[PDB]
Amino acid sequence: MVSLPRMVYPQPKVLTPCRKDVLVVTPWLAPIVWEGTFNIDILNEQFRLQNTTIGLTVFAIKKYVAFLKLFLETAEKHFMVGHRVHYYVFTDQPAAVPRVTLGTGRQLSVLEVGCERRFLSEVDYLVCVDVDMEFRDHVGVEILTPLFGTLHPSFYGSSREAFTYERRPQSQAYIPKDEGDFYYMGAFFGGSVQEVQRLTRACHQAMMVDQANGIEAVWHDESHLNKYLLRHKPTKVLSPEYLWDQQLLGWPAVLRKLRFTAVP
Ligand SMILES: CCCCCCO[C@@H]1O[C@H](CO)[C@H](O)C[C@H]1O[C@@H]1O[C@@H](C)[C@@H](O)[C@@H](O)[C@@H]1O
Ligand SMILES: [Hg+2]
Ligand SMILES: [Hg+2]
Ligand SMILES: [Hg+2]
Ligand SMILES: [Hg+2]
Repeated sequence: MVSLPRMVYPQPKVLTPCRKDVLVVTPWLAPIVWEGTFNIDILNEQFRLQNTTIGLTVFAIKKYVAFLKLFLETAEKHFMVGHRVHYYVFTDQPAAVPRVTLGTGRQLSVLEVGCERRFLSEVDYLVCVDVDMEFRDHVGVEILTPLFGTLHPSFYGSSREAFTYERRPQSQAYIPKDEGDFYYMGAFFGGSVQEVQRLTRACHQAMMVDQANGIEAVWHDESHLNKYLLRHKPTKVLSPEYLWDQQLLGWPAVLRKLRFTAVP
């Protein structure tokens, strides 16, 4: 909206590819976010000028409440630093949530589980992740867009036939062998509040239909997420830098940074 201020940075090079080892744009022209493709200073300016507020939702039930301290502490160091952040921790153990010190402009709300209209008035974007993870490097506004999915670390180099999509036609999450762009992991997705609510409503309804027909998608929520993103292309796709498991997969040359990883 408002004009950007004067900024001094390296001129983009039209005749020099960002990466010669990976795909940086999808066939529907959505950027695939890898280190080396973006200038965070320009993006920070764009989103700060709009006073962007990002909501980060996480579910911590039962023994998973134990992962909250590390999750929140590292998010404080690497997640959307400089921007307004609102953490939403859904848990069955409110008193078990650790008291983590937050930077200015950042807040945390504990919601006990046993209205979505709130999200629409409190944040601009919603980022939904799993709690048994830790941030190890920058995860910022470069990911914000109407709707985004993240490439699963175990399948980014696999052919669609190898993807573990739901293959039974009796399921609403069904995807045949000749269809599919990527295999997105259910542990990291998001977008505008509106698009995220549309996705969750669609998946919830599809799961109810499957339940009524006596069938459960092979990878549950993740299977439905993949079916949804197949039919509603994400406006940005995050590379595996954003969802990794170093103990299981190491640190391949294709990853210049490991930003958000599984906790052993
Ligand atoms: C030692 C076990 C290897 C699992 C590799 C494949 O990852 C799994 O993929 C399915 C869908 O096919 C689903 O997404 C769960 C996922 O496993 C989780 O994520 C991987 C990356 C590891 O961190 C596992 O420990 C997780 O359980
Ligand atoms: Hg570049
Ligand atoms: Hg969410
Ligand atoms: Hg769905
Ligand atoms: Hg979903």
